[PDB]
Amino acid sequence: MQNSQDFSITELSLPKGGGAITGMGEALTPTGPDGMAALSLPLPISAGRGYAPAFTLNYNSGAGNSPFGLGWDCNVMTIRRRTHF
Amino acid sequence: DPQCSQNITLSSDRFGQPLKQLSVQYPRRQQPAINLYPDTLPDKLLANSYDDQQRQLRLTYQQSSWHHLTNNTVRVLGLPDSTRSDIFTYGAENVPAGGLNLELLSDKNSLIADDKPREYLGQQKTAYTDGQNTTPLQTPTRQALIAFTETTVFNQSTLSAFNGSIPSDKLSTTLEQAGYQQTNYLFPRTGEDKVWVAHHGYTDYGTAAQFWRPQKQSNTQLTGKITLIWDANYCVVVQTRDAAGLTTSAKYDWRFLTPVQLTDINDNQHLITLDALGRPITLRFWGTENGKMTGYSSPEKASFSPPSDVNAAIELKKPLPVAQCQVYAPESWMPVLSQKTFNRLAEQDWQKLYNARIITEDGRICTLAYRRWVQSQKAIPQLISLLNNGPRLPPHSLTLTTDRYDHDPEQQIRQQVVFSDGFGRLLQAAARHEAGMARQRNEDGSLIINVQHTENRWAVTGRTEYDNKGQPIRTYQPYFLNDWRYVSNDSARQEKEAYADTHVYDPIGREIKVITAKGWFRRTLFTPWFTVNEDENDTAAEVKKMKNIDPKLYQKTPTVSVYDNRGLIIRNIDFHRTTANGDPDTRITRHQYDIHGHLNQSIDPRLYEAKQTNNTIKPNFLWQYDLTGNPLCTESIDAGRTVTLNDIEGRPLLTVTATGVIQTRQYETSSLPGRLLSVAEQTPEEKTSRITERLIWAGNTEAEKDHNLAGQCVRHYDTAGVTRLESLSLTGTVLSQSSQLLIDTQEANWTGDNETVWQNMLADDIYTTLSTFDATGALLTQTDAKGNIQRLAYDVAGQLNGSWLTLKGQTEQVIIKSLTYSAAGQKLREEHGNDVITEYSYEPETQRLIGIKTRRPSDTKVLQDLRYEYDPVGNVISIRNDAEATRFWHNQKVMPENTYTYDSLYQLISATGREMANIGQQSHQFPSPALPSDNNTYTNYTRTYTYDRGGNLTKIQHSSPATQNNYTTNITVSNRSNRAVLSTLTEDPAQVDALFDAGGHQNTLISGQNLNWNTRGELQQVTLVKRDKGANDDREWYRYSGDGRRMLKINEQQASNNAQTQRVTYLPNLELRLTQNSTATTEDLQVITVGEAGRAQVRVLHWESGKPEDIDNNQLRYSYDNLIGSSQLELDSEGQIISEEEYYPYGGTALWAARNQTEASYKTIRYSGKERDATGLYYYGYRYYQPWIGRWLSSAPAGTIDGLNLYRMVRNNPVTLLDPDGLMPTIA
Amino acid sequence: ADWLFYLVFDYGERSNNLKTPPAFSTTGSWLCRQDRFSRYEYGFEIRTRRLCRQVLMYHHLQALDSKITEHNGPTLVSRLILNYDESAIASTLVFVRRVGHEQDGNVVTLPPLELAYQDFSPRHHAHWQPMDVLANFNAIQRWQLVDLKGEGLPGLLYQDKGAWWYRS
Amino acid sequence: QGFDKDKADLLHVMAPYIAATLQLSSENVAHSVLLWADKLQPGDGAMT
Repeated sequence: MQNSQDFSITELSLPKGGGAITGMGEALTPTGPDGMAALSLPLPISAGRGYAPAFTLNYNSGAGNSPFGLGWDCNVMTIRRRTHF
Repeated sequence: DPQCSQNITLSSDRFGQPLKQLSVQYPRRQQPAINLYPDTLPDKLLANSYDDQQRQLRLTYQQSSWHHLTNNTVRVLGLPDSTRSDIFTYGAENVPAGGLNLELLSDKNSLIADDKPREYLGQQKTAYTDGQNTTPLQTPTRQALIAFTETTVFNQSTLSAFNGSIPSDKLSTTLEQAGYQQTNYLFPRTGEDKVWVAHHGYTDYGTAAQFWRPQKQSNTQLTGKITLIWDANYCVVVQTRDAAGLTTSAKYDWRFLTPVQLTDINDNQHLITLDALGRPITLRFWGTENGKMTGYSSPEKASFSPPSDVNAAIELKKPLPVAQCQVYAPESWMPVLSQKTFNRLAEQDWQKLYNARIITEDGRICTLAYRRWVQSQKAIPQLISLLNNGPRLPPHSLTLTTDRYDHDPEQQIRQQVVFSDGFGRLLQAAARHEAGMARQRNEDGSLIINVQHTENRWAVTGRTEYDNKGQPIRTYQPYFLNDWRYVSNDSARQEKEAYADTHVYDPIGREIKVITAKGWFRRTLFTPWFTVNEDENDTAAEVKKMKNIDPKLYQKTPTVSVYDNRGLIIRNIDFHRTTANGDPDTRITRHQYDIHGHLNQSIDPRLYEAKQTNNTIKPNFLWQYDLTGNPLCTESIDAGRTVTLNDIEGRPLLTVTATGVIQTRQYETSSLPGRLLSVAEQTPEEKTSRITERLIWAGNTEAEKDHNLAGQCVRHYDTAGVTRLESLSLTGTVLSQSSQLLIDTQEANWTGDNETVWQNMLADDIYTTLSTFDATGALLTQTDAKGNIQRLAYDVAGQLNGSWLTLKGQTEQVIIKSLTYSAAGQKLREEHGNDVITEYSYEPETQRLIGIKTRRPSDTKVLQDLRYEYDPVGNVISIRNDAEATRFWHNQKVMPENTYTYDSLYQLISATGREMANIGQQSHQFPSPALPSDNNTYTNYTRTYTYDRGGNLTKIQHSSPATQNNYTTNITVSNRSNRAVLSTLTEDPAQVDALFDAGGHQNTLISGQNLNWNTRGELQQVTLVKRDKGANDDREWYRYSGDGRRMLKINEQQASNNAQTQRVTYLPNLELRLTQNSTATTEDLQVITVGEAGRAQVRVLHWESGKPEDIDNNQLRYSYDNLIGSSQLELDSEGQIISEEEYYPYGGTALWAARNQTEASYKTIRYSGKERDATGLYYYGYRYYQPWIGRWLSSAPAGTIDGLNLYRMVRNNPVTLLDPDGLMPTIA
Repeated sequence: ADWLFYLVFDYGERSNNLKTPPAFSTTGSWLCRQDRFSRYEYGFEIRTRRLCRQVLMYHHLQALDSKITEHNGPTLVSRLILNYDESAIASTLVFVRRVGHEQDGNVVTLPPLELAYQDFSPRHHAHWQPMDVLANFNAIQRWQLVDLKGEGLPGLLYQDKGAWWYRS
Repeated sequence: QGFDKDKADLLHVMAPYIAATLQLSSENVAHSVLLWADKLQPGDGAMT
């Protein structure tokens, strides 16, 4: 629609049920130049007010160990000292 | 010949934003010496694939800016401020060697350098607010609250699209009234003026003490604002309000933050129940209809516990106080442990299996853990049985939807099961139907093709196989199964009778080859410039292993779409022959696009060649658009030139038609929602715009809520009368509607504001219809305008399963005793109240009719028995009637079939059939039926049809050697337009346009009879007999509703001793026919119409006065319609024949006989479900059709027809096609 | 009391049984993993001795809804069950299930995501292969296995007197 | 057919046409190319 925006809240309409079964997905990633296998899984985090933390469990081959098991990561943003050298 | 394009960033900001960008569409290479094409293509294809529009270099230049609110404490980057988009066009010769790149473009003399032809396309600006002011801020706040968006709609040059037709001052004033404002360019150049813009998407924001939520919103400043009432935590909107005072609200399920209990603007509640994890489980709704509460019981009254197990959920009883109850079984794919297997493992082995994670904590078998134990030779054999004696079903869900409400004694439950894969795509769906034959599902999911009678039948449909990319590769045709459980795929594939198609995809994901159940296939070839599309006839030669049209006719006759370098279709070439061994011609439709990519013009190939010869010839169509693509003007050689202006809300304010009638629309003001209040118009001849329509809208009072009318149009005053809405259902449909028509001498000019006056414009015969609906919304009871009641019943699947009619003052008549439907839901069997059984046969591989049989079971007498033979596409090549000839045939028992021949464009070339030996010449004048006592015979005939390069039928050659009928119909076709008439009006093509008005409406029907079109393009009056200034003209005239329905037809004869007036009023479910002689009523007949015309409609003739002495009252007329809805066989209440009629392909009558003349006089629906008028003209909704010509009486409005010839009758294939209301909807 | 939504990570301090939802506020210790490990790249030992057993979401229904009493605390709305195939050598994630709980204690489950990893099984796979290709590769002569020129696999480098020889 | 050489300088007239059919000659290059050939007479007779 011309002369219309998508930031408009117009309905309180109820959702419909049935349809295809979804449940949980698997973000098996089509990685490129790194050649690594990777998979992301979502967490059941409610949007709440529309601002909510973003989390996923990331599987990354060769990542190392973790609180979520070998090869998995918590995906928490941090600042860290560089230990590389 | 590759296509090529390039996006170049010319400049960017310090924060990486694209300040300047260029999109380059490179021109096509010229013709190469070597083509490198597969040469499976028709000849003269590549030559006709090149066009000047493909050789253009298109440089779309976009300039923009942003705001960056940066400081030591704030960092908001990339907030849009503005953009401008210009386009340059250069020739192929201007492409630099090596193509374009940034270094060349940055050059001071580059193609996008200044002092170059920058054609403006448009610009936008974002206005920011602070939630306090209304005035746009110079810079945004940290919050980036957007006030509104500014879009340029008109350049000054685009106002030339008005083609004058408005004063210069009137136009600037009108644009301001419409909300357009004049402003400057955001990225101005030296040398330009202001442009017109629209402001939209307005938001008023709340504050920082709240979350900065929008509080009020509107599309434009010309309308009101909706108010968002936020909850305590500003998380969800709880209540909404609007300008009319109409509000809605909802309660939320705080576990999910989703609405569950909703209040409509009417006193109508909707409630859903959610489970853990948030899936809808149940739905109820309740509230009022007519001052009292009905619907489903609220949950505190009607307790309900949704079922768990899917089979348990199917085997339910009627009184379930719920709609759409869901049962989910996503777990069904997993193997589970039965109690026998577990109880054996329950001693020691289950523990090892449990620790191995084979046996889950919920007693299921883990897929991978099980496989690991099989691989490691640890698996316990007892578990093998759980993978085989209980085949898994794909994850699925069951819907249980009732027809009626909680208190109703009958509540059928529609049982719908859907299955899906693990990618979330449906595999199939099935629904419960009534008992009958069905395929069997074996214990292992194997499909048994051998059908058996059963109580439990599901119609399996949409069964689809996929390739793990979501590209369905196989569709199975629908069928009935004696189960609901999913049928195994490996089994179905080997049945073969379990018919299915095949979709072959390329690496892009496009379908290349589609093979149907019959082995016939479509094939598409793609090249960078054109797409070649072959149908099943085009490919027929390759699927040989001659009962149809010799496939040589369609060899190398693909449809080819030729594109420009912007991806737009500029040419559409058809190839064609009329003979199998001919040399196909090249019929090319041409299109051109403007700088915005909108279709600017289109040219018919007949007119194209004429146009090259004579450059004064116009394109068939020309369009002019505003900068956002809204057509402002359209001109059609077959429909005239119109100009339209809409306001900033998108609603039309002003339009002028081809004939110069200017129509304007009065809408509500900004304190109101902005709904239409009135339509007024004036012709060039008058000064005052007359109000032809007036809408009284409902508000938000209790009386309105009580009848579910809040916010509805409740009184619609239009051109024929006034329609009143008295009540709506809880489901949103009409329960009560009534109307009055205008006095014959009264024009619609609903002036003033006092309905007292408006009532005096009306006749006092007020018609009221009433309805009852179920919870779903199916019509259960329909009371017509005079009190006759139609009662309907539906089956477990929701389809009609019977029908009855109670006449006013009488007992209930059964109209339909029984109905059966195919898996596809097609009518399969029908048993009528007159003990006539209609049976349909469908080709199961194509799911289309292959025959129709009509019989009387009491004497096993077949009255009709048709067979339809089709070519590989679906054109009917033969229609055969294997029934015995009827009693109206004087010693003639055998009826040869109807042979059809089509050209490669599927136009008829020829057709054969039977006709009355004495039918004579086809004209607008219809012959009297033969009576069986006449001892008449029928003959065979053939017609041949000749068409021009524009698809106009130019000649029809009728031949019937038995009586030596030799009738040549000559059609004179305009040499400037596709307007055409018979040679009896004019022979000179240059005089043809003179016979049509500015809008393309024919002025003369037949020579001597004039046509009065009104301002809406509707036919107001037909002169039948032109007389002197003493005697009056015989004429017929009409009144139409606001949506263009013929509401009233008046047949006025002026014969001095026979000045009969037939007043025919069209009411829902009733044709009311009042016939008066020059002094008084001779007949007063109510024709009750049960069912749709063209769908074996049953009519009842009820007389209140003047019933013929040879007709009983309450006479029933059962129509048996053909493939496209034409009425061929008419039976009485005992199934005896009343009449028989055949038609020429275009609707002319070929054959007609009846039991009596009196009975014959009441048959009104004749062709393709439509009424044949007195003039021979057929009425189709928005159009009238001339069957003696094979053309429409008036052109379609531009834009409603996909092809270019606006007078063409149903693609020149009236054998298989029909066009409801005369305006075949766009495929778009 | 200050927040509407909570995302809680369970390290073994609360029940993960399908029969009942866990409380927001619980007591009891968390549970150590078998695959315990340390890291030293920051100059000190950092040691991980636990892993997340489940993840669960809670809503403060009293602040969100109306008519809520007793302030029992946040109520879960959804949780993930993380089962690990745990050994001292390695602990891997093998099962992820999303479940919810009904207000009457019933449990709603979705089909779980099952994962599998390769195994190291030298006790079954120890396949001896003679090698003729390493002719004369003598540990006590001037021979070594080295990658030269950036190649990923080592070749056979022989350092003679006056020349080097190499088999890539 | 379009341009009359005595109203429009034929070199200016033809430079855009040879520009399009030759390998992207700009109008000044195409003009110069035509002029070269007119001065040269590269043919059997006074081919200009």
